[PDB]
Amino acid sequence: KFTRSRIPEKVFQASPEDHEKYGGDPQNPHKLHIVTRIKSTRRRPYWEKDIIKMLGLEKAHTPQVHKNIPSVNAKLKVVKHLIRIKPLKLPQGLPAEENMSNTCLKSTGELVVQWHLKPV
Amino acid sequence: GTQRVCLVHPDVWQVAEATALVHTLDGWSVVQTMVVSTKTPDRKLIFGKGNFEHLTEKIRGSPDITCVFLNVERMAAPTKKELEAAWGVEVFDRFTVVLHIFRCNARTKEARLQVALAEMPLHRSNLKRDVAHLYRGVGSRYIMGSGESFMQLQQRLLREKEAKIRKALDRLRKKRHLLRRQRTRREFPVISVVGYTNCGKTTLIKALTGDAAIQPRDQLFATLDVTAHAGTLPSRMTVLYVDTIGFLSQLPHGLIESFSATLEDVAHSDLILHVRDVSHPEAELQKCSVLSTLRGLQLPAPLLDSMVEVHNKVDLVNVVPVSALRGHGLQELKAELDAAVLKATGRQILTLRVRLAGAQLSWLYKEATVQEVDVIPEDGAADVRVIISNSAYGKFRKLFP
Amino acid sequence: KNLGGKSSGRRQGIKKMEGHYVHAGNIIATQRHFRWHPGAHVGVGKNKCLYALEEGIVRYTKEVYVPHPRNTEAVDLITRLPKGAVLYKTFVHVVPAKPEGTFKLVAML
Amino acid sequence: KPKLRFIERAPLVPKVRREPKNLSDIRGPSTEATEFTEGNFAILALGGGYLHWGHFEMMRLTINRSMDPKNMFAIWRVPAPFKPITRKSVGHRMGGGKGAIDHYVTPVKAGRLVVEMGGRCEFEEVQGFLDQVAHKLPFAAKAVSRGTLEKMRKDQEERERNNQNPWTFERIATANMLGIRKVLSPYDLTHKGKYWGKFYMPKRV
RNA sequence: ACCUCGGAGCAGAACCCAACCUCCGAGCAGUACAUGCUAAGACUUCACCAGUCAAAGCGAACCUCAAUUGAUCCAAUAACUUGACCAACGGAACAAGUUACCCUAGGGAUAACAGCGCAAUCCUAUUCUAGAGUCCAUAUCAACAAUAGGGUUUACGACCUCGAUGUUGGAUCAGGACAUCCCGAUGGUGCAGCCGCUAUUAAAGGUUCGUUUGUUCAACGAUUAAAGUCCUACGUGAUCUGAGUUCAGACCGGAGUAAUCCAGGUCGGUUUCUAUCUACUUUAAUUCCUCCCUGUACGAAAGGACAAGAGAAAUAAGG
RNA sequence: CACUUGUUCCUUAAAUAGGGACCUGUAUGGCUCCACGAGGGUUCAGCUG
RNA sequence: CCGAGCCUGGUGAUAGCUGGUUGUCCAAGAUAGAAUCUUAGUUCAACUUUAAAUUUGCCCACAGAACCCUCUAAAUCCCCUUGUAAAUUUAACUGUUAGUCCAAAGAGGAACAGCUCUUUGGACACUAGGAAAAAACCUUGUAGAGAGAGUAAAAAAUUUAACACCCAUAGUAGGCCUAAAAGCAGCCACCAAUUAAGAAAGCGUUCAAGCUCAACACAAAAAUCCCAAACAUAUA
Ligand SMILES: Nc1nc2c(ncn2[C@@H]2O[C@H](COP(=O)(O)OP(=O)(O)OP(=O)(O)O)[C@@H](O)[C@H]2O)c(=O)[nH]1
Ligand SMILES: Nc1nc2c(ncn2[C@@H]2O[C@H](COP(=O)(O)OP(=O)(O)OP(=O)(O)O)[C@@H](O)[C@H]2O)c(=O)[nH]1
Ligand SMILES: [Mg+2]
Ligand SMILES: [Mg+2]
Ligand SMILES: [Mg+2]
Ligand SMILES: [Mg+2]
Ligand SMILES: [Mg+2]
Ligand SMILES: [Mg+2]
Ligand SMILES: [Mg+2]
Ligand SMILES: [Mg+2]
Ligand SMILES: [Mg+2]
Ligand SMILES: [Mg+2]
Ligand SMILES: [Mg+2]
Ligand SMILES: [Mg+2]
Ligand SMILES: [Mg+2]
Ligand SMILES: [Mg+2]
Ligand SMILES: [Mg+2]
Ligand SMILES: [Mg+2]
Ligand SMILES: [Mg+2]
Ligand SMILES: [Mg+2]
Ligand SMILES: [Mg+2]
Ligand SMILES: [Mg+2]
Ligand SMILES: [Mg+2]
Repeated sequence: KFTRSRIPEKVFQASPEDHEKYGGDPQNPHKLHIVTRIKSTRRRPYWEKDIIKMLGLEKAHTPQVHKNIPSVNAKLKVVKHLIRIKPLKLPQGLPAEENMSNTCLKSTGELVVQWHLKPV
Repeated sequence: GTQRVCLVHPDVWQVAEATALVHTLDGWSVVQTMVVSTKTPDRKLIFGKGNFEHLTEKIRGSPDITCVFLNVERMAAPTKKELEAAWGVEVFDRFTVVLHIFRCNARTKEARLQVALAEMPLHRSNLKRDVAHLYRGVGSRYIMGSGESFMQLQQRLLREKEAKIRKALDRLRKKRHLLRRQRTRREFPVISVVGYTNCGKTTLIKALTGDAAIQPRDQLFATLDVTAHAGTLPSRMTVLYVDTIGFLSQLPHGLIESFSATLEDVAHSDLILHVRDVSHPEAELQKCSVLSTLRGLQLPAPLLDSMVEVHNKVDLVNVVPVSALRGHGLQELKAELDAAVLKATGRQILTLRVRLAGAQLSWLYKEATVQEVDVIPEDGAADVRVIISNSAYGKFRKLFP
Repeated sequence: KNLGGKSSGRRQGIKKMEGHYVHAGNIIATQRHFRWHPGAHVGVGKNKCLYALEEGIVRYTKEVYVPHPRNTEAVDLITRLPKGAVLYKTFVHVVPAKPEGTFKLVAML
Repeated sequence: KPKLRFIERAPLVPKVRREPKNLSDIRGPSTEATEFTEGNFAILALGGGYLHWGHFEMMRLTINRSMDPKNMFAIWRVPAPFKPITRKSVGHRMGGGKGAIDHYVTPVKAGRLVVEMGGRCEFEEVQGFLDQVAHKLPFAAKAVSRGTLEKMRKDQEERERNNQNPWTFERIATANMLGIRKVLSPYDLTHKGKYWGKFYMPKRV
């Protein structure tokens, strides 16, 4: 019978080689995930459909910010084959009230708080 | 597989023969014997009602009886049906039992084909019972399809199977002729060893040839394949003994005649050797049975006339008494076989003077059996006493004038 | 040749898993054999069903098994047990939540 | 008794209850009779299948005839046929109950030893007819000595260690990457893609 | 054969799971007479009906078993209570056969023919090297088995068609495959020659007439160079035939009380269609035999050739 | 007495067709074809697309 | 137009059976079983729709759910947090309850079927792209116009068998065995000479003899007619 898959915990224990490859320090982990649905929930189990709806990833290629916490991570583990997860980067820090209207999420995963649309 | 059988022998030795037949099955055990006399062998019930009721009550009272072996050549369909209904167990006759042992022992494709031909009558007899589970009540109301009914279709299929078997057996006969071509061309004398079942044909051939691969079994109908083994006679002549299938009495002729494809090697034999089991109480009946079986097989009349006889199993107790296992009269038997092959194959034992040069002596060695060579060095020649066939003599006369 | 075997499932098993608030009289688990044994504040019916004798929380534990001395089969099993061996069984417990009652001032005589 | 023992067609006490065809007994790697015992050569099953009394007779006759009894000995590493296989009458429509017991087989799983030979001989003397038997077996089989079996196991381990493919069936199946467990079987999590039905892919890493 | 109820696998771990699936069982028995009355809260066979457990309380002492059964109405009884192997077991209060004399509504939800899936069965080829073949696996075969291929048999499935896909054979015309029966070329041979056997290649051409039987088949007669295996809607009924099968009539044998039926035998028994569309409608031959070689080669004899040449015919095509 | 189990004879070159015998078992309503028949089979000779 | 006439009437007989069931537009909408003279139907359940009341609904952390059985699957139930916004209840209803393939666990069959039967899930009974055409495989879904753009899945790979050359005297025909059995029918031992040779590993001999060897020396085929055309070398 086809059932829900229990991912062994060893899969989610990064190695030093993984750290070097993907550029992430085990200490000081990132706070937020940018998650984009890159796969259709069609032809996938209803539980994956429901998890996608819960995470609010109904539209494909639409980034969504999520907490990097154990429960959200469990849901993302359930639907990990349909999504792309990246760490949200804040080169200029968190947006403030003043610059809340000038933000932009660049394809690199950086939320720039000044968007001038002018040459550097 | 496993069968406990009650041996019901009608009467008008044979019990011992039927017991041996049962034992041959390797899983069939005789658990009861009933010799019952009757004056009407041909009837729906072979026995008069007085004996029939006693047999029925005895059989049904005995619970170990899985089947009954009626020592009759072949029981008709009504007789089988009535006996089955009365005795509440399966009924087997000589035909069925012999057919079963033939099927069990048959190992070669030729033997399997021949026993299938032998079975064909059994399949025809049991057609109704073998197809009763396929009727499904379909016929005469379904308005389309071939006009053949269920039984007509089954009979057609059985006939087609029999035709296939007969075609295959004809091909086998052709192939056997092809195989015999070479031995016939090189003029090997052929002696076909025939006789009653279990009379010692295989053992005698083993004793004569000296082969060790020959395995004379204790069970009946051990040899189901016609096979040729070479041996040497006192005259240094090589003779080919053909071991054949044994014959049984009170058995349908068709069963054995189904083996004619492989038994035709007997017809092309130069001599026939009847192995009489003299120790057996019914040796005379065995002789009658085997002679009738050979006549049915249509062996050449000259060959049947020239048939030699050897009394095997003489140790247990005009001809040559022999003991195959002990090996008592083998040398004598070989002497008479030598004489018989000389007078049958048209081989002349003659002295022949040859110049000791030109390879005439080597030619004579290779194309004839040089019994002896007396050499005259003064004339530089040799007189060879040799057993030479007519063809070899003609070849020599032309080659070396 | 094979007749019968058409009986449906008894729908037996645990009705209240651990941590479930249970009111007095609730059936905790229905069983054909003694899978879970009665614990504190848990009663057994004629058909071996476990019902809550008090209002509280269901807890499943593993506790040593000491049959009644008149339970001949269990006593024989124990008599045949090697020294040092202790049987264990799963027991169902109801940890009562509310107190039996409170003392209230009813009249200031 | 150096020569190989005779094997009966069916158990002496015949089974009465028809039992389901649990093909799992053929499927997957073999966990029994996987190591040599009192012998140096054997026939290894590189696949799953059922051995009939016909196969047993073939093995017995060939090995007995081709061996040297005074310098070689052979022993079965597979039990006599015990699993009953039932066949209905020819021409029978579907239904009407399970068929009557027809034959007995012995399940064999890939990686198991079928016959084991030993004695004062080397591999080359026996590999010939062991390979004949293996080729005539119902499943893929190979005549293997202790040394050759260890060599092939070490070769498999070496291939697993030095494979340059970043992606392995084991990794992908265990992590459920791409959601491939929707297409795989629960058995695949332990077969690691090296087994497919009764077939054992040996080159598969 | 089964129809209701329970236990165990399938269904390994909360629950639940089909099967004309594998196995076991039940239609009670026994002990007590508080086997009394009441009452929170729960379970529940996937509905309902029904079935389960039960604290506390009154009253008393100081129920075993898995199933072990059945509603309403209606009867008997003063009442309490009792009543169906209603087992087709959610139970019509009480009703069987046969229909080819049949009819109607439908069904390709479902059979017969056909197609199609499958290849158990069937056929074929290789592999092993046991065994036949005097010796010799491999001239020819070939057991136990293994691996492949085909879709001609017997089957199974029920996917199209029951507001019709007309049915077995035969006539007529034939199209195609080659796994070749003959004619052609070649290798081997247990090929001395003639007959042969086997294998590779070859589908241009050909592959008979009759007695019996509806015979497709089969037996037989006479031939042939051969009288090939198949597929084509078991090719071909808007081209034909209807002898069988397979309507309504009637007998004989069997079954039944009978109607009537039967995988028994038989005598008789309506064969429609004027063509709208597609398609199509004038495209260097084979073989046998006689003679000669030659009674030669070959062969101990018996028997008996190739190749080359000559002559005769037959069929087919075209005139 | 009738019908059934097998063997055989005539008829044809050839017959699962037609006719005639003998041989095994079943079963006061069974045998007997004189004449007749668009009845069902077999056949000599002739005839003829 | 007689298995029982015809006409009229009851009569618009009845039909769980077939067929038909007529404006526009939007929205929700495929889902366990039980009983049934019942499996071509219906009632209840489940699902579905609408409106209303209320508050928890789904996902799910530990902890927890059996021995029989020695071991043993994917998993399941329960479940705070968390991500989400749905859930239960009330009122009123219909319709679906003759289903297909795919992956997986199995059963029956023959470890056949486009076969049949359960379970988990998917898809189809809805749009679109792809796998050639294509219900069930892969991608992808919420809908309009555009003569813009980035992508998803998405194109099969393979070509396979040569091989040693030279040389051989001999204790003896090792014993027993057997008529003989001589390296070679079988059993025992299997030593030993020549620099170099097994009391012999296969042929062959009735038996011998003659041959070697070891030893020195230096993949496939079926029926109307194969089936895009082609292409090895211009920088992912
Ligand atoms: N006492 C004794 N028995 C003998 C003799 N000859 C043969 N036998 C036995 O008779 C039986 C015959 O066996 P085979 O010789 O194989 O039989 P066959 O003659 O081939 O006959 P089938 O078994 O029918 O093929 C065996 O038990 C032999 O041992 C003899 O001279 N004396
Ligand atoms: N509960 C119950 N009712 C019955 C029983 N026997 C008969 N009845 C009632 O009577 C009906 C059956 O009628 P019948 O079959 O004629 O009964 P009977 O007793 O055999 O014969 P009569 O007395 O002639 O009616 C049922 O449907 C009930 O109404 C029974 O055993 N139990
Ligand atoms: Mg014999
Ligand atoms: Mg059950
Ligand atoms: Mg309920
Ligand atoms: Mg009912
Ligand atoms: Mg009639
Ligand atoms: Mg009608
Ligand atoms: Mg059909
Ligand atoms: Mg259909
Ligand atoms: Mg179906
Ligand atoms: Mg139409
Ligand atoms: Mg060809
Ligand atoms: Mg007609
Ligand atoms: Mg007429
Ligand atoms: Mg007629
Ligand atoms: Mg017409
Ligand atoms: Mg005629
Ligand atoms: Mg009228
Ligand atoms: Mg109406
Ligand atoms: Mg909508
Ligand atoms: Mg969109
Ligand atoms: Mg050498």
